[PDB]
Amino acid sequence: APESWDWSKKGVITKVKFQGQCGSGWAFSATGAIEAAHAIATGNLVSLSEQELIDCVDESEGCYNGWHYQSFEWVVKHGGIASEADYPYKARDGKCKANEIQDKVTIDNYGVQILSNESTESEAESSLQSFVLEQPISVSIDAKDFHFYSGGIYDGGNCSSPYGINHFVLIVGYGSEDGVDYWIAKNSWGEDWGIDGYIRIQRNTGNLLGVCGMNYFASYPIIEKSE
Amino acid sequence: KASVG
Ligand SMILES: *[C@@H]1O[C@H](CO)[C@@H](O[C@@H]2O[C@H](CO)[C@@H](O)[C@H](O)[C@H]2NC(C)=O)[C@H](O[C@@H]2O[C@@H](C)[C@@H](O)[C@@H](O)[C@@H]2O)[C@H]1NC(C)=O
Repeated sequence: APESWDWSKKGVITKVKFQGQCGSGWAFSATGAIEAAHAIATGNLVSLSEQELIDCVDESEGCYNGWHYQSFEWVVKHGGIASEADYPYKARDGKCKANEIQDKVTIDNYGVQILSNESTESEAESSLQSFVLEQPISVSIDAKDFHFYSGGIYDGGNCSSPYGINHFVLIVGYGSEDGVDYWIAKNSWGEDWGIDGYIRIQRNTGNLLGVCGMNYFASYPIIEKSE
Repeated sequence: KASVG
């Protein structure tokens, strides 16, 4: 296993997107994860529809908030997901038009890892790193400091237990800088935000739940490589 | 509830 790794350099990651005034980080992390898993498995990178999730994932609550795993389940259940092109983003709740979509990227299954207090931080870090090496994963996180972030490695700043789950990001890799380990996370607030739309989240900080609770709930789409 | 840009 590499000291560092970054999928955003391997051509399996779409450009950073902008969610606008809609609480859809959950959907962008889900589309982001699906885009990667699909490019890794099949070799084609295509942008996918966050709007279809916002409109069709009835378990979530559209622009108010939602879930990554529920997005993945919906995609398995509905034969796949429409592309960004065929089902454009509007940043507002709309009627589900999934039945009107002719083309879709499909996934084989999906995983979820809900950390328990029986696990240690080391083990949470170990398994997460393992999942990321295989493919980018989506994690829930408390984004209370995000409006303030502009660069460098974020250490949790004002986050504190109990961590709120008000946003999702896409972990695409990890690296180091002067002995400080970090995850490379793709955000969805435009390319001008943070480090070209990404935020480096410090890891191994000691808290089992990680920075702002990002170790808590991981979920990712599963796709068997194409022959 | 969910954060927005
Ligand atoms: C934790 O909360 C602090 C106060 O709510 C943040 O500082 C505030 O940052 C604003 C935008 O960066 C700035 O307009 C405010 O004046 C400032 N408040 C004060 C009293 O300093 C803090 O942000 C970090 O620290 C400040 C000083 C700046 O250096 C920011 O760039 C930093 O991000 C929050 N901690 C974070 C986001 O890590």
